[PDB]
Amino acid sequence: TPITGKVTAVIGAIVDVHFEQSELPAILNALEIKTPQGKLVLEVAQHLGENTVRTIAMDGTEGLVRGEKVLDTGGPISVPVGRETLGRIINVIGEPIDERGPIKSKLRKPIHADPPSFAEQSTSAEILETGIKVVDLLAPYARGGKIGLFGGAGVGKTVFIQELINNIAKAHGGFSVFTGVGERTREGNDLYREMKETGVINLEGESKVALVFGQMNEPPGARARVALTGLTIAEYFRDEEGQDVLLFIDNIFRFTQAGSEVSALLGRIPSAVGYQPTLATDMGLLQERITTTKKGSVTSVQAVYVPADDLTDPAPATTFAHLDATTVLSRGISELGIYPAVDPLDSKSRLLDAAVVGQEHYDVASKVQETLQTYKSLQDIIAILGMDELSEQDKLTVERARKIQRFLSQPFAVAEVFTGIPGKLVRLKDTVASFKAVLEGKYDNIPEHAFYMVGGIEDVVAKAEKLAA
Amino acid sequence: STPITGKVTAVIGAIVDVHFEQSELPAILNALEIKTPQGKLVLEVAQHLGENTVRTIAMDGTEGLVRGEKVLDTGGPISVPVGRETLGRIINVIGEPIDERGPIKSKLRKPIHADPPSFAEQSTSAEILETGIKVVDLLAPYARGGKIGLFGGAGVGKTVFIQELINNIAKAHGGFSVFTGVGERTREGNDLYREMKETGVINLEGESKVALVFGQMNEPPGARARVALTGLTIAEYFRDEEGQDVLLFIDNIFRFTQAGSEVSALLGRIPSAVGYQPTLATDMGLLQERITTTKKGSVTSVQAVYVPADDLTDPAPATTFAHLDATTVLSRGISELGIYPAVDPLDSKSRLLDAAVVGQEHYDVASKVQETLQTYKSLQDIIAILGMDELSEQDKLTVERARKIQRFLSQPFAVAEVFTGIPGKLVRLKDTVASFKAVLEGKYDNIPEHAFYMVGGIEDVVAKAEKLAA
Amino acid sequence: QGYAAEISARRNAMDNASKNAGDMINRYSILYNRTRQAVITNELVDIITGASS
Amino acid sequence: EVSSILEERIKGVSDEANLNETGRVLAVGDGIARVFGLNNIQAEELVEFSSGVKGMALNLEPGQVGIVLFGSDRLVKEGELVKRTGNIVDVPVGPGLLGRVVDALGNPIDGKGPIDAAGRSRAQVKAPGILPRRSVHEPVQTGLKAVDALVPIGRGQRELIIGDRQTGKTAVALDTILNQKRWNNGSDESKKLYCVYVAVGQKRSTVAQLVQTLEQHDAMKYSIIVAATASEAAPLQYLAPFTAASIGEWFRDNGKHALIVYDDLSKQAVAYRQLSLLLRRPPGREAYPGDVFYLHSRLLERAAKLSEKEGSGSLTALPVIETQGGDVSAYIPTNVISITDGQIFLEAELFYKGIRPAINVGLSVSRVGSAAQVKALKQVAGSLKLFLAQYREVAAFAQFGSDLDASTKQTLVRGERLTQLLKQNQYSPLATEEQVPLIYAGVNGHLDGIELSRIGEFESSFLSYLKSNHNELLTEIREKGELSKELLASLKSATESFVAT
Repeated sequence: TPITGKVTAVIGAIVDVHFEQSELPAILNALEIKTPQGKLVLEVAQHLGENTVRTIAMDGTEGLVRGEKVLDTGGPISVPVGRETLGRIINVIGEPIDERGPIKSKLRKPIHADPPSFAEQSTSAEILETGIKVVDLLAPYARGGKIGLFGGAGVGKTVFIQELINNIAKAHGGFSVFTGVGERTREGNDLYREMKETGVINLEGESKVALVFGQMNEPPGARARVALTGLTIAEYFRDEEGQDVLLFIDNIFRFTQAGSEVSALLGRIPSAVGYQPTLATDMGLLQERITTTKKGSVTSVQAVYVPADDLTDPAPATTFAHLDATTVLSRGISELGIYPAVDPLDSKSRLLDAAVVGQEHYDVASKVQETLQTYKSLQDIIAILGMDELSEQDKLTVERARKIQRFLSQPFAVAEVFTGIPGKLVRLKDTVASFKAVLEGKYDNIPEHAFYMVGGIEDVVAKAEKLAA
Repeated sequence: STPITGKVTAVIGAIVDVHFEQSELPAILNALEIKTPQGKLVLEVAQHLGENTVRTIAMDGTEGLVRGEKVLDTGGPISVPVGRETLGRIINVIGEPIDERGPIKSKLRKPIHADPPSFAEQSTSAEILETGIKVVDLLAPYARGGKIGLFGGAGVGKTVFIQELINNIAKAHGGFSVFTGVGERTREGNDLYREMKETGVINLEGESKVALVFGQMNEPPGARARVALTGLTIAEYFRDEEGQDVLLFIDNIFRFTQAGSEVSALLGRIPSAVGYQPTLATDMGLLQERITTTKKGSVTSVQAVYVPADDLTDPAPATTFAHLDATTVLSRGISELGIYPAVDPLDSKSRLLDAAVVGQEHYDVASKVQETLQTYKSLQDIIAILGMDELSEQDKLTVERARKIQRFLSQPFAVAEVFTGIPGKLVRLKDTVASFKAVLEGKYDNIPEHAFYMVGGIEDVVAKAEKLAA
Repeated sequence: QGYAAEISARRNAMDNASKNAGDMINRYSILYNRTRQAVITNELVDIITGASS
Repeated sequence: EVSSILEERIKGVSDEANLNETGRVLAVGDGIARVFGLNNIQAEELVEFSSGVKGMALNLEPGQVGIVLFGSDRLVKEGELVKRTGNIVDVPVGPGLLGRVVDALGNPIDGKGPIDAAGRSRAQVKAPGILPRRSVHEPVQTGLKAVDALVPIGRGQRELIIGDRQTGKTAVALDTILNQKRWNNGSDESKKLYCVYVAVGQKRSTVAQLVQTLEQHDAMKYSIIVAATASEAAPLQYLAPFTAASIGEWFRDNGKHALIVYDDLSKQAVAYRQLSLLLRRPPGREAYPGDVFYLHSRLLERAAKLSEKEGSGSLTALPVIETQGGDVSAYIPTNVISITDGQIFLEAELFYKGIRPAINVGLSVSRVGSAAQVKALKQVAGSLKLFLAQYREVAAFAQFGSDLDASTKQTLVRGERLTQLLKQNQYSPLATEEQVPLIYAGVNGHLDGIELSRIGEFESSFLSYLKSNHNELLTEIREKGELSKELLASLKSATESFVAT
């Protein structure tokens, strides 16, 4: 628009501008303030009345002189999408961070999207395997699924996610997006390295991945819109090409978190627990722009960082409504020498049923939950007394439950070095057989260290010999 | 002060601000009436904000309000009707019936802001109520002139309890009762209306022995609040001018509390600890203080209270614990075991438990009952952990006397011919003291536990023995 | 013989319990104190939110 | 084709009349705005923004009137004029909402064409009187043997389903709706339910699975699905219970019964929090509004049974409150408990224990007692309540390793069998005729001769036994709905002939 103005204020990353022309502005516009940083791109989020707009600031706020000229772009920022975004890493505004220079496109689209309707909905009930024993039996995923992960980071989240990439994107091979919201820069480089080595990113060709990286160094505003940027790319894939995609995020708590910082400033009074009053509306849009449509479907794996490792907080809690399946991970179990650290009693899926992933799957999975739970209820008793001061029927359950517990592990193929055990991969079909077996009492009569750091039933047997000698 | 015309300036839900013309405003606590396409909207004036701007609490449903819509001033407070002819009749916040009896038959009208009676007028309570409910009579005696309190949590049979007391005592006495419902459901109101017309207590020919004030939760938080005030004023007319003792009831009194908390926040006031009003103390006091024994007549409330999650570290129930003379707890557990009433009598304390009020004999029997039961409750952990160890013949005999007593607390009720189908029994004060005395002495330690199940007096235990024999 | 060794087992076990239970008491006490304190902080946040509006 | 649709629309558009109000937008963004002016504005009335947005108006001030936008805020600009529609918010009600999804405002989002309108109604109607109400006697079941058996489910009552998020909170409701097939088919409409399911704060994909479930089991033909997904505006999530209640109320007026599911009120509350703080007016406890109680209580007292000078209808309510990492003493949870007349508490731990559908019988209460269980079903569950309440004390003592007498272990042995009988498979309808036989067996001590693992094997087989031989016993129960002398004997003999397996 030829609307010009000057900068009244510059309070943190939430600059306010005041338009000297009576031509009136619109919500979700963008303004460029000419900076010695080249230029700074900002986004109107509020109009406060009297032509004093309030704008979110993506990049730095060192250099912004007060009463400095603007020109109003007149609309939302459009990123660049295509198949010429594959093998490039793009910043929020579009810029290469891997420096293969300007990003090519056929279509450049607004960041924001309008979430699909009830009419555009389609359904799924497919079976997707990671190949992880605990995930498959107790919480099976599907094709187009939305998955949720929880508990803190710097404890194996990165590795866990890296491993999910290592399985699902090579059992698919089509288009994929990695979008990293408030990514830890030293790790981000390990993904870049890891991918090129494992043949994913290929830059003497075109990759089977496209990428978005936003670091946690960056002002709150940029961190909020890393995610929306990423989604524009995934929608391109979903819609224009007509093909199903992947999405991985480590962590999406950051979307929430960054929005919480900017809220206080914007005019908004923040709710109790210091979380923005707008969590609901932002969540609602994101989780419905990753959704199973008539065209494609974006099967997504989401990592939430939880503060104090409490779900009682409203930010993690409001997310559960929009997730078909969860696999809650708790730091303590990671400490115990068990990987994956996913809790087996604090896991759920809406696709674990007696005809969805079959009846055998359900009976095995049911039994493990019943066995472990009873054991959980008796943990007080077992420690204050002994383990023959228990009633007899229970003695069988307790002993059975202990074997399952050591069994749950499955060394990772991406952290094979760090565990100090080779990476193990086993089928959903191999896993159903292996859990079945333990429950039958077939190889129940052998040490608890035998089931300790090993994948399926087969590995257990091989190790009894190792201890025996 | 006097009738004037003001125009609405701001509608913020229940909260309504008016901007009356210069030098002309109503005084605090008045009633403004505003023409609305839904009855007559009554606004209660609660502040002055300067330049002749008042801020009000709604008494009738808000919807379709224009800023600029004329507001008259009555010149005085919300004025209800009172009388010995409003007995059976139903009255709400604006004194209209909701079972469509049209305009109330009024002898007199009165304000709901009645300042409390003073210390000169006081008299010392010596008249003794009987409820005819054994567990209540023996372990927390009520006295007529009292301020009884039916503490309990959620869904614990409070309504069923109130229903038995009103069915029995109101007819018995030559006094009045006014039954007041603060913010309670239209399922309950319709049950409370139906059951008490049937029994002959409320009757359309003749003068009803218990009046009704139904204030219900579909109405505003403001409108719900001053329902309690409405009932009280009827009891006050009875106390004073008619010169008759009252046997008051209010139901549930946490609804009263909750409403004031809500409106504290809307008026802009700063909330206190655990989301409670800063004005919590004084509001309970105002109502409780009006309900008192004067040389005019008594007023005796029996008040249901909702106690979130059987929790009393929560400040709103704990403050209320002070005001109420002869507490009882309706524990959730007692009801489920099949024991009616739901009263747990080792958590009920009364201040009306002396030893020359109720005689020495009453106090002493109940004391033994308290100990006998509590030693048995103490031994439960002991069997739980140790097994059959660390016991004695003395313990065995106490365990046995207590289980005979434990199943000797159940008294069927007529107003639970709808819950279990077991019809009522009435047990005199002197009669309960005797029958409990007999068991303690161990003359009825030869009659099985289930032969004290759903009995009254002593005759009843002997008769329930024959049934089990036969 | 059996009967003395039985009272002895009973003796070893109820003595051990008092120690294990001690360790659990200490652990819920740190948890108790902290959970009481966490609640006071949370009540202060609520007041702030009110006052701002 | 496409040329014709667009040309009709141009004909269908434009040409506005002389306006009688104005006001100029200033503050604006978040789905929320504030205008300067407006002296004819009513509270709750609809104001038409010249961008294509409509926003209802909830706060008026002699400064700046707060009209909360519905529409996308990106369309809205400042300095625009707004025009009062001049009507408070209303929805068309009619029998053309049968087997179709409609949103917040009452237009179809499932693309099944225009609805059939026989009236309009308003979202606020409020509770009927004491005289036009009668008491609830009206049997109804949920297709969960446990729930029916332990707590008295009625038609015209309000029962609050409470417990942790995503424990098949929705799934519990879906079993009831499936089981509401049985009465709908029956000829009489004085039985029929036209169930209305309200879904607030849920993703579009959750709703889309649920409609497939309903049609597959041939239960979508009386059901209505009202929606307000989590992206869609803070007013529209607030308006979703109130307009569901007006749809429900039309059946009531006609003298037909229906049932309203409010899943979740907890997320309605969260919306209203966002709304109240962006009209910058004080909230109550924990940032949730001060007038949040007014919302749940008014709504809830409208699902009411009617007397015989009226339709003799009754809308039934089931609230659902998901407690975020538990907490029953949290402000929205506490308020609703007080308003409801019963609780059907769902406990999370028991789910892993294998007691699905999960319930905990102490946390579930009935204040006024049984009065809406089928009379047959009352007779059999007579001591079921006393057993299970006792089992809980005895079991806790029993597993310690201590010594027990035979008397205490009759409770343990008896309870274990009873609990195992309760277990049922989700998405499986059930009938009175097939819950009366099973409770008899359990109470009258014929499930102790049968081993604990094969109690489940037994159930399916016992009912089959009856189809071939004692098919007369089942028919008497369906037809008379009570057990007399003869029926007790007949059944006592029916249990005996097949106790094996």
